[PDB]
Amino acid sequence: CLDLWREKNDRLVRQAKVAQNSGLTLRRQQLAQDALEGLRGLLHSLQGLPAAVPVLPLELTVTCNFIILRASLAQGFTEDQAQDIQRSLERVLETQEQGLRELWDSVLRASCLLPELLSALHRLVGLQAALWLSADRLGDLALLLETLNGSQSGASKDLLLLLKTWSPPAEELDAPLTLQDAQGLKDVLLTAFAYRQGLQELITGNPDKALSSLHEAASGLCPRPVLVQVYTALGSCHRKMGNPQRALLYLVAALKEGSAWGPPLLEASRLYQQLGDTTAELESLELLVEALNVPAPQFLIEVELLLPPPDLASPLHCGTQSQTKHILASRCLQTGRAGDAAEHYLDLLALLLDSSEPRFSPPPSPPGPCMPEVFLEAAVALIQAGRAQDALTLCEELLSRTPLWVSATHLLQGQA
Amino acid sequence: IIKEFPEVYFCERPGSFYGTLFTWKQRTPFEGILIIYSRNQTVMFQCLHNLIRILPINCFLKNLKSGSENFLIDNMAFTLEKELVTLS
Amino acid sequence: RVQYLRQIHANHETLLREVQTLRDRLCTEDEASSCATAQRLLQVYRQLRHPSLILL
Amino acid sequence: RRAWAELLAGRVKREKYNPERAQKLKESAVRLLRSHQDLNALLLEVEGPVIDCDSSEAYANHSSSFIGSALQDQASRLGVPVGILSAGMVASSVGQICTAPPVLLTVEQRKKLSSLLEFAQYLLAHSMFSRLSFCQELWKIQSSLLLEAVWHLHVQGIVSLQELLESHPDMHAVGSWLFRNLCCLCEQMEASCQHADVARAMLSD
Repeated sequence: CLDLWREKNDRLVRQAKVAQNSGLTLRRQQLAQDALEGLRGLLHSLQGLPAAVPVLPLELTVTCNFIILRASLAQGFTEDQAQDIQRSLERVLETQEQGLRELWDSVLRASCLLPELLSALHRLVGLQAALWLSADRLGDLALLLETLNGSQSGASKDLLLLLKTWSPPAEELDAPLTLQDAQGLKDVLLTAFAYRQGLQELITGNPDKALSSLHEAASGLCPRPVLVQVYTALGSCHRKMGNPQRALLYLVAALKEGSAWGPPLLEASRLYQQLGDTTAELESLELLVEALNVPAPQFLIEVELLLPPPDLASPLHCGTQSQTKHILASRCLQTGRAGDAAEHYLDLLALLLDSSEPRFSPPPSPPGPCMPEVFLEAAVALIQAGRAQDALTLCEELLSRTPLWVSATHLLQGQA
Repeated sequence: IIKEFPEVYFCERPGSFYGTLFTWKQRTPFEGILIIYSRNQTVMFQCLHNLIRILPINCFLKNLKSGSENFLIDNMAFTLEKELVTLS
Repeated sequence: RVQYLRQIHANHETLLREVQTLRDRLCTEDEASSCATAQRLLQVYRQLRHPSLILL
Repeated sequence: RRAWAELLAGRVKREKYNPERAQKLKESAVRLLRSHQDLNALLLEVEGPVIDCDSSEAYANHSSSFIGSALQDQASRLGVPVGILSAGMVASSVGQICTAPPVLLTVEQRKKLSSLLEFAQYLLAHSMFSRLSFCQELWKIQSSLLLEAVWHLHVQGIVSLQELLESHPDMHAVGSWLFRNLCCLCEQMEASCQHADVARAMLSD
C-alpha cells in the first residue's frame, strides 16, 4: 500500500525532473500536467484515510511537491495552497480549528514532540514563508520563525537573522523524493528578502542601509539577472550617496554579465543628470532606445517568483520604447537640442498614431501626459527647429482629431 | 583552514574522505577553479560525485593538465607577439 | 629579393595588430578568455607554420 | 491629410536587434562608461585626500617588479583592471615631462621618458597594460604632447601611430593638431643641421 504510493511518488518525481531537464514547450507541459493530475489523485486518495502516522511524512512531501509544481506552473502563488496547508495541518493535529498563526505554533509544539518528519515540515514552512513573503506577511512571519527557533529569539526582530537561524534539520536520508529541499529553499528566501528590504530602504532614501543588504544578496544564491538588478541598485545607491565614479563600475559590471541593460542605461543617465554630463546622458539614452527593442522556467521554486514587479519609484522600472523616447526627446529639448528632439518626437508620434498593423504601443494612462500635450511639445520642437510650415500641418491635424490646448495650438500656429 | 596557509581546506569528515586536501579560487565568479590533493584515485572521484550533485544545473566541470585557460592563452599570446615582432 | 620581403612584412603586420587588439580585450575582460579565442589563435599559428623559416 | 503626408514617419517601427548588435551595443556602452571615468576622482572618492609616486609610495626605488606588485593592490582597492591604472598613470607622467620645463624636447626630458617607457614594455610583456585606454588617456592630455615623444612611442612600440590616429574621437582635431605641429617643426629643422637630423627622421617616418 505505502509501497505503491511511494513508488508513485518517486515515479512522478523522476517524470517531472525529466520534463525539467529535457523536452519542448509541448511535451514539458504535457508530462507536467499528467504528473500534476497524478499527484492530485494521489493526494486525494491519501486524504481518503483518517489520520494515521506513517503516512504523514510522505503525505507532506507529496503536497509539498504538488504546491511546488503548482506555483512553478502558475508562475505565481494562490491561497488554494494555503488551504492545502491548513488541511494538512488539521489532518496532522487530529492525531492529538482557529487561525494560521495558532495552527503553526501548535504544530511546532506537535513536532517538538519529535516525530521524524521535521525535514518535511521545514520545507513546508519555507513554502508557507514564500507565500507570506509574496503576500508581505512579515509580522506574523517573524513570530512564526521565533516559534520555529527558541522563544529566546524574541528580540531578534530583523527577519534576516531568524532566516539565518532557521536550521534545516536533517541530511534528508533515504526518503520520498522531492523537487526541492530546505537548503535550496533557504537560499532563495534569504536572497529575496534581502533584495526586497534593500529596494525599500533605497526608495525611502536610505542608500547606506541599502548597500548592506544589496551586497548580502550577491553574497549567496544569485542568478545572473538578479545580479544585474543588484548591481544597478548599488550604482543608484552610490548616486544617492554621491559616488558618481563608483556607480559607473557597478553599472559596467551589470552591462558585462547581463543581457538586459535598459535599467543600467537609465541609472547612467540619472547620474549624468547628477554630474551635468548631459551629452553622456543623451547618448546613453539614445543607446537605451535600441537596448529596449531586444528580448526559461523550471519545475521548482526560483528567485523570480519572490520578486515584486518593477515599481516606478524603484530605479529598475523602465518605460516602453515610446515612454522613454518621450524622455529622450524631452530631455533633449530641455538641453536645447530642438533639431534632434523634434525628429525624436516625430518618430514617437508615428509610433502611436501609425501603429495599427504591428504590436500597438501601450497607452500613457493617468501617470503619463495625455496624448494632446505631446502635439504642443512636438510643434515647439519644430518651431525652435524653424520647421514652421510643418508645425502648421501638425496644428491642422490636431484640430482635425478633435480647452487650453486649442488656444495653445492657435498661438503656435501664429508663431509658425 | 590553516591560518598561515589559508588557501587550503583540509577536510575533517571522520569517514572516507578524511586526510583530503583542497583549495579554491574564484576569478570572474562564474569561472572558478579548484585543486585536489587527495589520497588515491577513488577519493578523487567520490569528491566529484558528492559535488556535482550539489551544483547549479549547468555547472560544467572539466579537468586540467597543462595550465588554466587564461594563463595558457596569455602564454601563447606572448610568443606570437615576440615572433611577429622579430619577423617585423 | 625585396618583393617577397615587403609582402611578408605587411602580411605579418596585419596579424600583429590583430593580436594586439585581442590582448587589449584580454587585459580589459572585454570579449572573454572563455573559448574560441583558443581556436582563433591556433588559426594564426597555422597561418604561420606553413612556409615557416625559408632558409636561403 | 497633406499634413499627415508631410508628418508621417516610416522608419518608426522596428525589430528585435541581432545578437552581434547586442554585444556591439553592450561593448560601446561599457566603452563610454569607462571613457567618462576618471582616476584622481576615484583616488579621492574611495581613498582619502596620477603619478608613479602616488602608486609606489614616495620614491622608494625605480625598480620594475616593485611598481607592478603595488599596481595590483591599487586595482584591488579600486576594482579597475590594472592595465587602465597603468595607462592613466603613464599618460599623466608623460604630460609631466612634456610640460615641466617648439615641437621637440631633449635631454632629461628624454631620459626620464625612456626610464619609464622601457618599464612600459616590461608591463606590456606581463600583459598588465591596456593600449586603447592609453591612447584615450593621452587624448585627454591632447595638447600637452610632443611630436618627438609620440614618435619615441611609435618607435619603442608601446603604441603605433595608427592606434593613435584611429583612437582620437574627433578626426578634424587630429588633422589640424598635426598640421600646426608639422608647420612648426618645418620652421624648425633649418635652425641647425643637428636638430635637422632628428626632425628629418620623424618627418620621413
